[PDB]
Amino acid sequence: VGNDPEVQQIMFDNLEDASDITTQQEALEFIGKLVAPGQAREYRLKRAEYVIDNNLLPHMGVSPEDRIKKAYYLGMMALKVIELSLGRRPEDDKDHYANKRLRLAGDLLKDLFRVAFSQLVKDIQYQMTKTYQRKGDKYTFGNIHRFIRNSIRPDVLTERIEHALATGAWPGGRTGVSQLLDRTNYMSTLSHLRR
Amino acid sequence: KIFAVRVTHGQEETTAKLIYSKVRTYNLPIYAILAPSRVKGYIFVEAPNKGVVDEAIRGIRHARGVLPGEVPFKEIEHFLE
Amino acid sequence: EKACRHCHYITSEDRCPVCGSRDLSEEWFDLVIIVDVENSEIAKKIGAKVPGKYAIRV
Amino acid sequence: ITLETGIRAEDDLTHKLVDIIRINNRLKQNIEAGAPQLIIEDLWDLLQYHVTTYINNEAPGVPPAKHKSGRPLKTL
Amino acid sequence: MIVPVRCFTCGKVIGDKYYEFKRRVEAGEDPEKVLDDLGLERYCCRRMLLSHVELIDDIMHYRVY
Amino acid sequence: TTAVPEEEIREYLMSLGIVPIEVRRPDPTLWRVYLNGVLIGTIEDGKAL
Amino acid sequence: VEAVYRCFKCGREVKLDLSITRDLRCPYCGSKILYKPRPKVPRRVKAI
Amino acid sequence: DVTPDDLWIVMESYWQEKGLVRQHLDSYNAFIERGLQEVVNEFGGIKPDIPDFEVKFGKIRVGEPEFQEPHGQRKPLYPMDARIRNLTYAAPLYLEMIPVIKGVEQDPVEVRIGELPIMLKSKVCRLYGLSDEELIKLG
Ligand SMILES: [Zn+2]
Ligand SMILES: [Zn+2]
Ligand SMILES: [Zn+2]
Repeated sequence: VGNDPEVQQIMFDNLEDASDITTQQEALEFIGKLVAPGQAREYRLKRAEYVIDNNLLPHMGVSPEDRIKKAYYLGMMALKVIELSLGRRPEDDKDHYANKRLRLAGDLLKDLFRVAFSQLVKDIQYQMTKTYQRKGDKYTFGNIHRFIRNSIRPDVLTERIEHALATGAWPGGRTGVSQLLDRTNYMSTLSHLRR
Repeated sequence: KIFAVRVTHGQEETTAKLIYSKVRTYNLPIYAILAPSRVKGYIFVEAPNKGVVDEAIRGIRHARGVLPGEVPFKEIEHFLE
Repeated sequence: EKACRHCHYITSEDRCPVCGSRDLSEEWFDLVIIVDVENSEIAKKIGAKVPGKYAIRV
Repeated sequence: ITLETGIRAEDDLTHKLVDIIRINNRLKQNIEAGAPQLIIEDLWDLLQYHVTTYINNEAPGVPPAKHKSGRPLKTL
Repeated sequence: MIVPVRCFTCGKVIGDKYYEFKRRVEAGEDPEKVLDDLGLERYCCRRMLLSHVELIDDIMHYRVY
Repeated sequence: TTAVPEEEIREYLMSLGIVPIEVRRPDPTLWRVYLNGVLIGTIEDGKAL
Repeated sequence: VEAVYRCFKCGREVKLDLSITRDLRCPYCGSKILYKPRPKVPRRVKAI
Repeated sequence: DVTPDDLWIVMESYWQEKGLVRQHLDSYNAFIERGLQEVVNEFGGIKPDIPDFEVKFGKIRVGEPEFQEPHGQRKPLYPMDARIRNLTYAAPLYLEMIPVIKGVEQDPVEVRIGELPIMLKSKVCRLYGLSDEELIKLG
């Protein structure tokens, strides 16, 4: 968390209040109780470790080895909170531009391609599983090229991308991102291209 | 310990094959699969517990969820005879 | 895909894997499969001994 | 509404009624067929959910039913 | 898209004087002296020649039959 | 702006004399260095950097 | 019902019967866009 | 010492060299160059539920703005053609499938995974790099 004497005093208070927990496994089981009530011990343990892996600051990674840097980031966040508590720093002022970032066409298109490609890979896997189940095995292994080629469904990707761009309804709840281009005159079109 | 899993109306037969192929990939401990035609959109899974069912039902198509509880074997004989 | 009139075992080929005869009724309206006979108690209930797929009332 | 493409655009209430009738028919068939208790309970809960969405699709504590396009249906 | 025939306000015909004005003003001659030479006293006419833009020449490239 | 590769920037910043955060704690005598919002190390002088 | 048309790109004479035509295209260039030419009857316009 | 007119002389060069829609063009070009490969690498590859079989992703690329004629074949497409015909100005996407059998790769196969709409006047668009007398002839 830090080295400041008041910071370490507050942390001593918090640690005294947190002497109930003993080891990491007890904390994992406690979170498992939090996330999966009524389930088996192992199930809660595993699915709470999953939450720790990929719901607590995923931008640090999702590997089980990423514990220490995530802990350091959380400690710095806590230090910021307590520093604000002591008046050592002012508010964030989120209206400031440093906290604002524009979502350009490329980033949004990347997100749309991500969701569409996820759907596409699910459909492809389903198709190959069906083909292996129903045709057989020697067919698929005899001609891998055909078995891969005639199982892709490009229309699944094309329809979703085209519909998302046309309607303006975006995956993740975003709406109105894509608008009809205004062509009344020169100024209207150019102004619409910069909004 | 028999469990019952809910599927879409018209693809229970295909979902049975999908489960039968899926069990090999990770070597799941599933003992048998029963999908009678007297129940629409429901299949029966033989598993030691709920967790293995949840793991084996993750990515298979047309499957929505597994009904909580363990259906007694005494209510099944007149389906498999 | 067919199923034997007697074995009730659904066959994906012309020859039944358990019976030599290619007799195949195909009337497997029901469908039951077993992964491991040694542990599945349904197979013990029906008396089957070979892993795979089976029918009931062909 | 007969859509300009020549395909009947059913009202939301009609679609919800179709779902309700389908669930009711499945429940009747399962009851007549001696289905397991858990299956009957699940079908009963599904019918209750369909009815409560048909009466009020914005009822607290339920996920609202959605159209084919993904929009929420409008009900009574 | 092409030079108007008469000044919108007074009605004097100035349709023939646009090209002459453009050429002489391009050559280097003072625009006010060129306008006074052409006889456009009232500024209502001078506005029409000074502010006009020739736009027929870039729409002719698209034909409709 | 458009993003440049992050790893090259991180390596360049590391080569300028930053010690990794894993090495020493954020002593108030030491400046903190953030790269796109994530702490990456600490330097003795910020203005020089 | 035979009628004349003008191609979009090359602007040349294309004579085709749309009612029975299945592959609408200019013969000279693969363009599928054609104009319907203006009729030759005189037309009256008020000079307002 | 410089004057505001001298600063204006420098200022107009910025618009002359960059334009007014750089925010869209640069972002789309960066997307086409790297984002597709990044998203493909994120998934890694297909893992079908088939014994001893797996598919690994390779490279991805964008072709040219085309259109698959129903009673015909693929032909070049232009923005004015697409506007009138109510088509979608898009280009096919090609992706490499690497079959993995017994944990061993072999010769890849390239398949078409779909069509990606093309931003006008981007580096993959047909109108890019053309002169005024060519744009005029293209409508
Ligand atoms: Zn047999
Ligand atoms: Zn005048
Ligand atoms: Zn032509």
